[PDB]
Amino acid sequence: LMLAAQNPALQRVRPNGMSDEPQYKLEIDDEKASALGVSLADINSTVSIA
Amino acid sequence: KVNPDGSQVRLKDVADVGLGGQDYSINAQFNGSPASGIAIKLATGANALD
Repeated sequence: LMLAAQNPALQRVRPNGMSDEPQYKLEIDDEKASALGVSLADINSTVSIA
Repeated sequence: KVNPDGSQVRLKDVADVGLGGQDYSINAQFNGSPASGIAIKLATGANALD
């Protein structure tokens, strides 16, 4: 795109489809989780249905 | 598994990990050198030359 503008032959070169958004990445701690005694199975399955 | 004495065991301590064949069975080479190949079977009704 930032080269199609620098071009005479083409005009209105847009991208179809939306662009990147901010995403909230979770990051559960496989260690502390088992420390407390919570299984990963339950932690995922719970963040799922919730 | 995390042994009670404030410690943990990871898959590294039980196995070896790495990228390898999905099926180590069938293999091939060509004129001696290590090689691979995809043999293509023609679709019933199609034209070989084409």
